[PDB]
Amino acid sequence: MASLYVGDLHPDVTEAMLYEKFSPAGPILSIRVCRDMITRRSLGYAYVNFQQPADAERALDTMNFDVIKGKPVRIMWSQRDPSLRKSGVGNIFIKNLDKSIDNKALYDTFSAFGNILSCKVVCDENGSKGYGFVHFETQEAAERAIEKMNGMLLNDRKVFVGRFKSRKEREAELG
Amino acid sequence: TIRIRDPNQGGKDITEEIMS
RNA sequence: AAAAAAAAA
Repeated sequence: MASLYVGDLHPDVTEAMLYEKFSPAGPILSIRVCRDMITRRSLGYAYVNFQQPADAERALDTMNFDVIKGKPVRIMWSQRDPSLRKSGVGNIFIKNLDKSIDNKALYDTFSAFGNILSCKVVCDENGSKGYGFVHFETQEAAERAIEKMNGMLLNDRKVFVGRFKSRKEREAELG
Repeated sequence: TIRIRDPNQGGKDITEEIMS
C-alpha cells in the first residue's frame, strides 16, 4: 500500500509539479493527474505512488495541506470506492471556526480523537468560510470528537460540532 | 496551536486535557 | 446563516 490520492488541486497543477513537491519524501514509482478524457481538463486530483509504503506515509504525514499553485492540497490514502465518502459514517461537520484556524491546525487538534481519513476547512477568495469537515476512520472516534468539542471555544470563538449531513438530508430536516 | 476553552468551566483553557 | 470529496494504471 503506497498510493496516495492528492486532491483539491488547482486546475493547472501538472504531474511535474507534483513530482517536484513529493520527490523529497522518497523515490517515486509514478504520478498521474486525472483528466477529462477528451478535453483533458484536470479533474482536480492525482495519484502519487511511492516505491515504499513508509515514504508514502511520511509524505501524507508531512506534506498534507501544503500549497501548490496557491491552493492547499488534501492528501488521503487512495480509496477509489466512494461508499464511505457517500455514507458519511464517522464524518463530522464543524461550524463557527475562527478564521485564524487553518487545515493543518484543524487536523492537529482533531487527530487527538482518532485517525483521520480526510479533513478540510472550506475556503474562498477571502480565506476560511469558517466551517469544515473531519472524517474519522472509526465512528467511535467521530462520536468522542463531537461529545468533547461541541460548544467549545476554539481560539475564542464558540463552535458547533455534529455528524455531517448531506445537502439533501439537511434541507429535509430544515424544511 | 488551536486553543480550546470550555464555557461551562468559566472559559478555562483545557487544550492539554483534550489532547490526552 | 454555513453541510465536502475520487473517472487510474
